[PDB]
Amino acid sequence: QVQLVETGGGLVQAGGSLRLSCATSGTIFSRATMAWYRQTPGKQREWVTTITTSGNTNYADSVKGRFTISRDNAESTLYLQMNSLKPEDTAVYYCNAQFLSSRTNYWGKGTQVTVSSG
Amino acid sequence: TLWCGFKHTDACCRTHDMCPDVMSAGESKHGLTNTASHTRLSCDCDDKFYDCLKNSADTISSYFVGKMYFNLIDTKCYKLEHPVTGCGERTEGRCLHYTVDKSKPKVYQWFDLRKY
Amino acid sequence: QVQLVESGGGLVQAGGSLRLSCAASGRTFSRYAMGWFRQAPGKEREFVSAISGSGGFTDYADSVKGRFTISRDNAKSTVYLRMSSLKPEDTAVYYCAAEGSRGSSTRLDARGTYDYWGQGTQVTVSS
Ligand SMILES: [Cl-]
Repeated sequence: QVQLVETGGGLVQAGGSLRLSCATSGTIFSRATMAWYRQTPGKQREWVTTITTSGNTNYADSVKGRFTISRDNAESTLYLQMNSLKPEDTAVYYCNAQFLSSRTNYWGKGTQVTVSSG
Repeated sequence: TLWCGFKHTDACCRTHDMCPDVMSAGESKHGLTNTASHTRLSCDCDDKFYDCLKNSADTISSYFVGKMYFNLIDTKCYKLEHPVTGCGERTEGRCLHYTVDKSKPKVYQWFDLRKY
Repeated sequence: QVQLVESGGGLVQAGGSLRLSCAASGRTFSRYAMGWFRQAPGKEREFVSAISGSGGFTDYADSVKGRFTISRDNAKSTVYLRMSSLKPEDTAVYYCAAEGSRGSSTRLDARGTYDYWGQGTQVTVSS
């Protein structure tokens, strides 16, 4: 089966940084279009960033210049580097693997990120 | 198959999966936002996929894949085009041919896929 | 593998009329839009008229509306351009064009909609 396991969430102070990791079944990874979504408290799941199989990227306006998506096909791992975190970034973050021709989506159960203001 | 979820049809899906310009569900790009629950692609990728399946020698697999992808309700692609003004012909719930205001600058817009 | 064969051009006096035809082989004719384009000496090629596979939708350049009529006969795999009240400015090579295989909606007056082109037929209108 397919398994998407997010890690790296936690508590951080505003202005700090976190790096999320999503390890996948290596069977599929280099073939998948990958993305991160997030669910802020009391809201629906929203798109954050996409990375194609060639490594080209796009970002939501609210995270441009602060977040970086990357993929390491050799490690079957998707990353999200989150810099300059703000309390509005508090959310459950989910990794998403997409197969374009079959329109298949796989999802991780998500990792909590809490950004305190102090 | 490995790329569509035996060889010629599989290669059509491979190339399609490497489309350079895709927009995930809920993603904003090019001044658009994909409100569907799955990824949409540039029309040129969907066009080349359609033609590749139609010309594939593995005709039975290509028929299943093409029907599945293209004949799903509400399927769309995006591309840069002059502002769309209407549909000149619709059949089976899909726009075959559209018209534009050729005098205004091109902008990214959404277009119906064709039935397979 | 498709081939387009045009005919019906010639040298006509201004005010006169001609009928161009273009027969297309190699695929199911009725599935594809057909168009006419023209290129006058020293000018860019320009759209003249087009018709959908079913015949239900037609489009014309502004400079030929009301004078030219496009039609098609899917049983003969042929598209026609009836050209009336011809003007000297209609002098050009006229090219038939056949819509390419596409997976999305297409615009009939865009040259990029068409993947197959005839060698053309010369229409000369003298005054
Ligand atoms: Cl779609």
